[PDB]
Amino acid sequence: MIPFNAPPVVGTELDYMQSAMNSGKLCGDGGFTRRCQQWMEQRFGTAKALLTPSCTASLEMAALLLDIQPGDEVIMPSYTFVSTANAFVLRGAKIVFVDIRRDTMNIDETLIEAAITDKTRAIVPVHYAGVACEMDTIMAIADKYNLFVVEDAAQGVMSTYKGRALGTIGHIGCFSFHETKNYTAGGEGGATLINDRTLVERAEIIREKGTNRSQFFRGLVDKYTWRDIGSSYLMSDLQAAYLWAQLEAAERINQQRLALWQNYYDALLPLARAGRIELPTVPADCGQNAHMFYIKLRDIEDRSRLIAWLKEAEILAVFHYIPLHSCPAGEQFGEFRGEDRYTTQESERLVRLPLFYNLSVVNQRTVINSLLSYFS
Ligand SMILES: [Cl-]
Ligand SMILES: [Cl-]
Ligand SMILES: [Cl-]
Repeated sequence: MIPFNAPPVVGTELDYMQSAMNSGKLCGDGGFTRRCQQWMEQRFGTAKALLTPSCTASLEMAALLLDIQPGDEVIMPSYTFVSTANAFVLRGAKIVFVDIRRDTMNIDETLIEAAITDKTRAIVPVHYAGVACEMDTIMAIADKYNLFVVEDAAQGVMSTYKGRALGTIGHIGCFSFHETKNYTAGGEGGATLINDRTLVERAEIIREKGTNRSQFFRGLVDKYTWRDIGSSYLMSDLQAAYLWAQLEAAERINQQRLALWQNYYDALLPLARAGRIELPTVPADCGQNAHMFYIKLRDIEDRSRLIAWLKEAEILAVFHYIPLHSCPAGEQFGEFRGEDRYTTQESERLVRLPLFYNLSVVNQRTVINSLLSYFS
């Protein structure tokens, strides 16, 4: 049985976790947390990297960091994971959905400005499949209207846009280390990346349960106190040690996934040039991370038939997002501005193929040959 995903395994995780257990300090903000956060700061360039329990928690932390208030409007795609919306609705935001581009399934940057109102406070681009949104256009829009930009870079660890690491471009960026993403912190995890230097101090306060604890450890105050509403956005140092093993192998993993990605593209390009399917687009300025390999079929019937075909060959391929805006909570918490030209239509024909670090070359060729048989 060929699964859709298997978590990355590097072969050093156990050793690093054992080392963490030898230190006797497994709670958050430990030695391996510092190592991972320093690595992201050094290699990606953010002002502060902060490990969290999940990308969901990182997104919630960003909404709280931005002091989102009831009635504030947050612009985001409808074609994204539910947590992108929840994080802001939890702070009372109304969600303003904007259609996606057909070529990359990312929010259409040429549609964001038309959705801005005097209540708009932030824009949340989602880098679908590790392919960056058109960030220069989005930052220019946000600066013209004095909006925060929050990157949902859950799928974009090691991705770049014009040489810049995804997650370091907006004011705040969020990573996911769930076992289905490129790197995993032992099953679950996330990171908030603070790129606006004026937000670092507040980020440290809300992450530390609303206290100026980090400021006390720095020696700037005699004692710390409860000074704001906060939460606990901490990863265990056990999970940070698992993550470190993976981050130490960051390029190894990235290069393996990219090579696998390119075998899919080579094999399926003829079916695309014949117009039977559509393959992913990777715009010139975008350095992808092979988070997924998706294809688009004619419609949901074509998609369903291919998935059930692959299932009968014991290959697990899956579709992705259902548009948030036409879900019951989406109609309650948000509105879709402008026409839904591509969000529903394109979501209904997209299928994702098995892709993961340890996917064998033999299993991959089995997937390819089953696909070719279906279209033959
Ligand atoms: Cl601003
Ligand atoms: Cl097509
Ligand atoms: Cl085969």
